[PDB]
Amino acid sequence: MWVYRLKGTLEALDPILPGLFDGGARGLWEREGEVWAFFPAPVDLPYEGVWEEVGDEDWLEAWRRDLKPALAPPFVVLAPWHTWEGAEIPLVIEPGHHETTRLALKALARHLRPGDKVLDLGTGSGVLAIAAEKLGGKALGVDIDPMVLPQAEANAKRNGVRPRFLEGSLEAALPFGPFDLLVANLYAELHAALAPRYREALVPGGRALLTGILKDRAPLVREAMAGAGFRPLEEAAEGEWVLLAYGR
Repeated sequence: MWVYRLKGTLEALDPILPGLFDGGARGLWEREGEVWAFFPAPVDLPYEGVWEEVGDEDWLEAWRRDLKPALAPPFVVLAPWHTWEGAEIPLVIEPGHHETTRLALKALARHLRPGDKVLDLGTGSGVLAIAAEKLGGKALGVDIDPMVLPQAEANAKRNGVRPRFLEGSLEAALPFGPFDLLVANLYAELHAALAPRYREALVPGGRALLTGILKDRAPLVREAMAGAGFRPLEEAAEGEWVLLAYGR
């Protein structure tokens, strides 16, 4: 579809709106002092607006404009352009809406202590490693996908903290270990396979917070972790997603 952009408020352009509709406009939006009228294709209009085809990028920007702060106690996840007046700890992330990210942040605050060394396995946006530093931890975030690291570093800088970010997996992290706590938002089957190595990555008495786990697959993880010698410490879920916390 195409957009016909006109300068002015809906209130100001009220007189020509019927014209846009008769002209075939299917949508109208007031966007920062402009009125955007949406059509299947450009048509001849005397209002002196400007035509432009709508693309995926336009959709992205619109969606982004509609985003609002997302609570995830004790934190609040904010877009870089968001302002926040509350008491919760700000986590500014470039567009935290996932159930698993919420479960992990909440569990992190409980199991993490100031001065703990943290491994955030599959760091992605880097949100968990960042929150770890905000809580007073010293974190290393790793991901097998290099593409995400630049954005992770950018997010970190925006939050005024600096965790270490690195390409790779668990093996790539060991040199910087052992760690006091490992947080991993992956999936049931992967956690199960890594159970033995999670134990090796943590100091005695260390913690493992696992999420990205679907309820009907929870048993797989309880079984692999017990088998690896971990004791269960906490369970929480949101929707069909669960987080399992263990002690080593």
